[PDB]
This record gives sequence, structure tokens and C-alpha cells, in this order.
Amino acid sequence: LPDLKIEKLDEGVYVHTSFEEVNGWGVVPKHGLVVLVNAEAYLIDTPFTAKDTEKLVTWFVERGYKIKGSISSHFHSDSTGGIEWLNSRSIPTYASELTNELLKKDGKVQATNSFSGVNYWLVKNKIEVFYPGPGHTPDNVVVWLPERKILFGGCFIKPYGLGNLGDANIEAWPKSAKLLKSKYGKAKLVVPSHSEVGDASLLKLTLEQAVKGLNES
Amino acid sequence: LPDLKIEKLDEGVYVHTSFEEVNGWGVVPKHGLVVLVNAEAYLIDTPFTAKDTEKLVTWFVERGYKIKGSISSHFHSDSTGGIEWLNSRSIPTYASELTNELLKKDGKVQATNSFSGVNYWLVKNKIEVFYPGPGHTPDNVVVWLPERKILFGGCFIKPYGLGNLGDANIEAWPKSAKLLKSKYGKAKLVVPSHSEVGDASLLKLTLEQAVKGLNESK
Ligand SMILES: *C(=O)CCSC(=O)CC[S-]
Ligand SMILES: *C(=O)CCSC(=O)CC[S-]
Ligand SMILES: [Zn+2]
Ligand SMILES: [Zn+2]
Ligand SMILES: [Zn+2]
Ligand SMILES: [Zn+2]
Repeated sequence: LPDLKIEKLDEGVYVHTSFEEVNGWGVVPKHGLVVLVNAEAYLIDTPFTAKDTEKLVTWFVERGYKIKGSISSHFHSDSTGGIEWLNSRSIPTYASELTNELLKKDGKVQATNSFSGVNYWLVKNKIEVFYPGPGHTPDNVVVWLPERKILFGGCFIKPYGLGNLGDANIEAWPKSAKLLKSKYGKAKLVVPSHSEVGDASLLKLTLEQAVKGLNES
Repeated sequence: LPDLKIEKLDEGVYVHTSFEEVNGWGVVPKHGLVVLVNAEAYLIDTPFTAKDTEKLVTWFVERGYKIKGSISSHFHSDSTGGIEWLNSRSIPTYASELTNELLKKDGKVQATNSFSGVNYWLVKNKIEVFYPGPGHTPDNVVVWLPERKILFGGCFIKPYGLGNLGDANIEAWPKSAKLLKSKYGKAKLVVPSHSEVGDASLLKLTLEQAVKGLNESK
């Protein structure tokens, strides 16, 4: 129910929070980012709804920033909710190939541009996308911002509990978390989708929950 | 929904973590400490509920420790949630004079013992309470453990964002963070209520947030 929030996180980096009812978890807040790249902006994950997606887009257009593109970390509606609206406005949308396949599998609108592999540059030297392997979902990817040493973990970063295991790969999660931790331990900030912001320690906490998660199975 | 956990942070120093839903912030983790003193133990902040408080108290008595007393960093329930139970079970509870006055204004059970001023020693040469001035709340105070160079920052230490500003004093917070920074810049470990443990750098980060808070508010 709470209204969308837009808080500046660091120079050129904003955190947008939307809220929505989630079967069994009640009202859950979702964090995404809006990266500024020379008068232009990029959305890292869309708000749950098309309305909040537009409010977000509009908020930044009024501040002088054209929306150059949007990237979704995984297929769950809390990262892809506003893709139909964005595409209708001809705004470039991106998602991994695995993500679009899952979106198509569940009867959802897909991103216009796909990509795959270990690393992919949405924007050279400014916005990099990394795939640690299956965990929260088979397709989950993270977003790295070299300049600000900021990492958007999305729904892969689950420091206090693995949450929604509906599409989780609990067998692979610990291996994927190990990979992510050694790759971005240099992170100054880690932004989770459902937890508050922290540092590189959130990578360790996630690894422990995953490990715990598999043992616990 | 996540269960209460008690992890050893140092020698004679544990970190208790409890969770609870908070409108607008989701499932919020809450850190508090448990300092040991000769088979005795003091509670730094209490879990949200009486039940968690009970499990906490037990885990330690169960280990052969007497619960000498408890102290709450500020009035929000994530610090005073179990004062009712601690009093019921006749256990020494402490809260600042301003804290007990706010608890009383909010129709909440107060702490048996109060205290005022800048510095107050819950335990001389071992446990000290300090009041940096208004910030996260008009009453927030911190706890310093001299014998370990460990400072429990409380909900005043908000290194990556100020958080729930409902009772925050935005104008005063930056000066208080300044005072706090210098006063305890010699900390080896700063423990936040809602973030992971770190070192003195968290004092710097908090100040920056506060300042960005006041500038961002005018
Ligand atoms: C973590 O998964 C907590 C539940 S929020 C949710 O399930 C939305 C899709 S990740
Ligand atoms: C910091 O305030 C994060 C939210 S926790 C809260 O608002 C209740 C205890 S201060
Ligand atoms: Zn998800
Ligand atoms: Zn999610
Ligand atoms: Zn508080
Ligand atoms: Zn708090």
C-alpha cells in the first residue's frame, strides 16, 4: 500500500522502493535502482506495477534525465512488473535469455533485448551485469556499478532467510553465492531487493543462509 | 518469522538478533548485546517481544549466568519490547530519564531505574552509557564497553540511510554524530541495531548520512 519511494543512495545512484502484497509474506517492499549516466538514466528492476513504473520514469524525466533503458534482474513480477508499460513507450528493456524464457513460460511480457553468459555490459565501464548461477531463481543476475563500487544483488541476496523458494535451486545456491562473494568482496555497498542496504558482509550472510538452506533440506 | 539467534561477538560479549515486521520496512532484523560479568550478565536492549526476551534470558541462565540488569538504548519497542516481562520477573531494568518519560507519554511500561546526564556507568570500569544528543530519537544513547573497545551504536548508528524518521531530530542529528564520532573514534567495533557489525568507520558514515539528512531536508 505505501507509496513508491525514491531516495538518493550515492552520486548518480538512486534506490526506488515499491510495496506489494505477496502470498505468505504479507506486504513486502522491493528495492531497485535508477542509475544516472550523463543526463540519461537507467532502471535496475521495475516496480511491481506499471503505475509505479511510470511515476518513477516521470520523476526522473522531470529532473532532466531521459530514460535510456531498463534491466530486470530476474523474472519474478517484482523486477519485471513494468515491462509491458515500458515497451509500450518504446523504452529499451533488457533481461537475460533465461529470464525471457521463464517470462514467456508464465505468460508474461518479455524484455525487448536479451543477453546471456557470465558478464555483459549494459553500459561500458558503468553498468555491468553478472550471472553467479542459479539460486533464488534459475535466471537471477546481479548488477555492478564499477565507478561507485555498488552492487545490486536483487533477490539473490537473502541475508536473513532464503524467502520464497518457489523457484529456487537450493542445491546450486551455495556454489553461486560463493562465486558472487569472491567476485565482489570489493563492494562498498550491496543493495538487496528485500532487505536494507549494507556492505560486502551481506555476501557472507547470503552464503551462510544458502549453505544452511541445503543442509536444512 | 526468523528465529532469535545468539552469536558470540567477543569474549563475554554476545550479539542477540530478533526480527519483526515494521510497516514500510518489511521484516527488520534487530541487534542487541549481552555483556558478561562474573557468571552474571547485562542486557543491552531487549528483543521486540516478551517471548524472545524470555528465550534470551533463559539461554544464558541455562548456561549458568545470573541476569543482573537490562538497559535500553531508546524507547522504540525494538529496545524496550521486553521491559514489561523483565520487570514482572523482577529483573533490574534501566532506561534514560528522557526514555522513561517518552515511554510514559506513549502509555508503555517504564524501566524500574532511570538516569540522566551525558555519562552514566551502569557498571563502573566496565559498562558506560553515553548521550550524544537528539538523533534517531530525542533520547537515543549509546553503550561503550571499555574493556573491549566495543561500542553498541543502537538505532542511532544508521551508516547507509537514516531509516524510520518518525521520531528523528534531523537538525540535531548531525551535531550529535559529530560529538559521537570524536568521543568514540577509538572504537574497535561499532554495533548497529539494524546493520552488520563494523568498526569506527561506521561513525563517519552515520555523520555523513545525518548531514545529507539535514541538507536533504531543506
Ligand atoms: C524473498 O524471496 C522474500 C519474499 S518476496 C517475493 O517472494 C517476491 C518475488 S522475489
Ligand atoms: C531504521 O530505523 C530501520 C527501520 S527499524 C524501525 O524503524 C523501528 C526500530 S528504530
Ligand atoms: Zn524473485
Ligand atoms: Zn523479490
Ligand atoms: Zn528506534
Ligand atoms: Zn531500531
